[PDB]
Amino acid sequence: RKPKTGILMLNMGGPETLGDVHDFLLRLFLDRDLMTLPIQNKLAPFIAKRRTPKIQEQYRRIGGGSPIKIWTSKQGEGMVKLLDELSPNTAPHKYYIGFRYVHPLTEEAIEEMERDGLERAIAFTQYPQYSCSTTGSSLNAIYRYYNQVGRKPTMKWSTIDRWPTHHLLIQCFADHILKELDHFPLEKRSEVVILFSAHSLPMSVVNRGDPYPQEVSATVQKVMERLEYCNPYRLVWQSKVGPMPWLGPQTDESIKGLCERGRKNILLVPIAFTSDHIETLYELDIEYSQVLAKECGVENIRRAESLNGNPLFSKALADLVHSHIQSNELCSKQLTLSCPLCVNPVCRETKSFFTSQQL
Amino acid sequence: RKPKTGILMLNMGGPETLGDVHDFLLRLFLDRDLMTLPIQNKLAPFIAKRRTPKIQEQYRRIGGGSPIKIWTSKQGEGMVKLLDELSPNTAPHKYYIGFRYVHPLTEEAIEEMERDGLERAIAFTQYPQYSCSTTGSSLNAIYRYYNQVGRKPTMKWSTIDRWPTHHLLIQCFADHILKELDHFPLEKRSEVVILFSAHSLPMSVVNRGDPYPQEVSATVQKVMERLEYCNPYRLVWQSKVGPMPWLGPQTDESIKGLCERGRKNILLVPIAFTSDHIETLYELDIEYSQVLAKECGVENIRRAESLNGNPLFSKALADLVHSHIQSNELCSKQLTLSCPLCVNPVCRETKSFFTSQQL
Ligand code: HEM
Ligand code: HEM
Ligand SMILES: C[C@H](CCC(=O)O)[C@H]1CC[C@H]2[C@@H]3[C@H](O)C[C@@H]4C[C@H](O)CC[C@]4(C)[C@H]3C[C@H](O)[C@]12C
Ligand SMILES: C[C@H](CCC(=O)O)[C@H]1CC[C@H]2[C@@H]3[C@H](O)C[C@@H]4C[C@H](O)CC[C@]4(C)[C@H]3C[C@H](O)[C@]12C
Ligand SMILES: C[C@H](CCC(=O)O)[C@H]1CC[C@H]2[C@@H]3[C@H](O)C[C@@H]4C[C@H](O)CC[C@]4(C)[C@H]3C[C@H](O)[C@]12C
Ligand SMILES: C[C@H](CCC(=O)O)[C@H]1CC[C@H]2[C@@H]3[C@H](O)C[C@@H]4C[C@H](O)CC[C@]4(C)[C@H]3C[C@H](O)[C@]12C
Ligand code: FES
Ligand code: FES
Repeated sequence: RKPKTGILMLNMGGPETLGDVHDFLLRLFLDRDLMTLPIQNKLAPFIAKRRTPKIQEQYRRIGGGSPIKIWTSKQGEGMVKLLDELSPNTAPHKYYIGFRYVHPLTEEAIEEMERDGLERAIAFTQYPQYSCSTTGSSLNAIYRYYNQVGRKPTMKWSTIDRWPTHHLLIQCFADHILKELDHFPLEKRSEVVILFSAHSLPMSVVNRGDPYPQEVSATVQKVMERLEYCNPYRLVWQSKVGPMPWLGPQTDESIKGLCERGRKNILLVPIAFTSDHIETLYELDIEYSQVLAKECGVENIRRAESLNGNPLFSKALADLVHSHIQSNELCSKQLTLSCPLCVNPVCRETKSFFTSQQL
Repeated sequence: RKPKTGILMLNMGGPETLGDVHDFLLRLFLDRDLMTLPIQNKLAPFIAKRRTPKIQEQYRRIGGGSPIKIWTSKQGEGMVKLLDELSPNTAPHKYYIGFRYVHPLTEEAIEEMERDGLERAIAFTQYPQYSCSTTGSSLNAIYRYYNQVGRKPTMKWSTIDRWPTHHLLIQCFADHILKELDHFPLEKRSEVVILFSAHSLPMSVVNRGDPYPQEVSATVQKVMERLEYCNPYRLVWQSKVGPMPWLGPQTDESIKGLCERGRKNILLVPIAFTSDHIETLYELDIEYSQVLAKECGVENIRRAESLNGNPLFSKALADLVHSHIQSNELCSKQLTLSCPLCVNPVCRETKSFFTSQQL
């Protein structure tokens, strides 16, 4: 059969090889849903060119690019196999990858879904916790697509716009933490600090009402509850860019501080981005990790595995899509409230786009 | 019988009448566990003297003082009566009030407990979510008292140092939200924004690793889960004092922004302090509330009733202490980990005090 139900898997994407870095950065610095700059169209190319070498080097340090496309396909394949059996009524299901900044682009994916003549189309964010900078931008792209092409959808749209506490998602994290705890010496396991490390946001964005920090905090609590509070934890924030204030404590400064304070065993947990991504200073820079161990005698810094290809993760994705279908919901209740200090007029347009959809 | 088990209920306290404001402020500005000032012993009295009139005026706007002692007593009474039934092996139970900044002071309470010759003493924070500034300060006072008087406890100590997701607590919040929602016109009820408002922290304290924002966020998610996400929400942060950066969005600014963006019905929820306390600008200031209703036509701003009161709240407190007793725990796993950037040497001492206790 032709596909009946399209599942658009939304994420920012990542450069597949170091050659893909420039254009990735270009599209990112051009995203007005992410950031607004003066003379943006002139400034984005310059910033992209300027930061390309730094970012290529970071991707090189993690194997030569981002594996997001391959992992997202794997998960999409596994999700679709389960849905076809879970929801025969909406079968056949087809997943589509819609990346914000690399091919296949959100717009290229919408264009294919439309030509496929689907009956139903689900904007399924791959960020469990909603930020306007992440899911918001991806959702805004869907609206901006139809508005640029000056026409209306031929498919029935809905969105799964957040899922920070999904039970199978929580189960996956708790499982990966336990597996990584096993790699610490038995005599030290109970002493390990679990540092949940999510990507930071600028304080300007936190202060305008972005939902992300509170949702990330919920995921953390649910994971520790599942783990029966077996170890001590903190939620800290990684990878802040530039000189402006961002939400802290910063992951790097917290690893250093913890080691200076006698905590020699640290387990980093990627709580807010489900694929392998760029690592932190103490994980990557050997000059820095050398100094740390000399001064404070750090014993073990380890990072839990990314949800990547874990099949209980595909079960999570299918469970979410299946529940969404059964519920007949068009979006979360949370999507219907914009940030108290939102200054982007596209946000409410995108909201109405979803809440107003046929069905 | 003579009392067997003491439950020291810890909170900052509040001035019972307007004449109690100066000494309340004095002890607050003197608290090195709360804030660090140069020449603190000299500066605190001056600050306390200078801010007394403004804080008196704020307490006048809410009826002439804080009801915290009366509410804490009532809950203490209810708690104990349930505990005598719940845990006959530790009966009779006796509650003690230990306020940080007003009588009865933490130290006065410790002294009475020792005189009563209790077998067991439980340091039971009345802040559900842990901050170094609140629970941390109250706990450091317990260690600082024995270190001051140069001797050791004659009672077996433990602590219930946080409880941000206790099921009965969550049930109380959800009940009080529903009750308050009933006061909005039924045609408008589903549109009302639930604005959870917790007291803010300075960014310097957030950035050093304070556990509070993540724990408050957890309370919020558990409440919204129980409410089945019936209304849209944001967690915002109130009462920020002075010029320095504090964690936002700020409650006042978010109320203004929401109304300017078409949200005319708002329900404020005191999610992190369980007694009546000083209210916000749009609740207290007639000039401001008028400007707002005129410029963007705000229709209803209501505040959910404070918990300290409700018998399911007493039932929550007793359930906590009973579970604590059954568990044999000396403190949470979380207390065993200090802030990654803690610069207060007393924090580790206090931690050791509890984890090292006999039994
Ligand atoms: C307003 C908020 C944000 C801004 C301004 C921002 C900024 C940036 C910038 C400039 C880059 C390119 C690398 C560089 O030039 O240094 C980047 C990459 C990235 N960002 Fe963000 N970001 C934001 C929010 C987020 C959130 C909320 C997440 C995760 C859920 C996230 C995840 C990523 C990832 C995965 C990369 C790719 C490189 C890596 O693996 O770290 N970002 N971001
Ligand atoms: C380092 C963090 C904190 C600082 C520096 C701070 C500062 C202050 C100061 C100076 C006052 C006296 C009133 C004034 O002079 O304006 C005050 C009162 C108060 N604070 Fe905090 N505070 C902090 C954290 C917290 C937290 C986490 C909570 C709640 C859990 C809280 C709840 C209160 C309450 C209830 C009052 C009494 C007056 C009122 O009802 O607002 N504070 N605080
Ligand atoms: C002033 C502005 C702040 C953004 C805003 O208006 O809100 C900032 C944001 C990004 C900045 C630019 C980027 O950091 C890239 C350049 C970096 C150089 O150090 C200065 C010029 C440079 C071209 C910057 C000029 C200026 O400080 C910019 C344009
Ligand atoms: C980190 C990068 C620096 C570019 C460079 O100097 O090479 C700059 C370029 C554009 C900047 C952003 C834009 O100035 C818009 C935002 C302005 C806010 O004051 C801080 C976050 C904010 C989202 C900025 C964060 C950061 O400083 C960015 C992302
Ligand atoms: C010197 C020190 C700066 C270093 C620090 O951040 O601790 C700061 C922290 C608290 C400050 C004081 C407090 O802010 C209270 C006072 C407020 C007055 O309006 C200015 C001076 C005032 C008397 C301040 C002087 C000085 O800047 C102090 C003493
Ligand atoms: C409350 C009062 C603000 C007076 C005012 O309304 O301007 C002042 C006096 C002591 C101050 C505190 C002290 O300066 C110590 C802390 C220093 C940090 O850099 C900011 C928060 C910090 C905790 C301060 C916040 C705020 O400026 C305080 C709390
Ligand atoms: S920026 Fe959050 S809704 Fe627009
Ligand atoms: S300041 Fe948090 S542990 Fe000392």
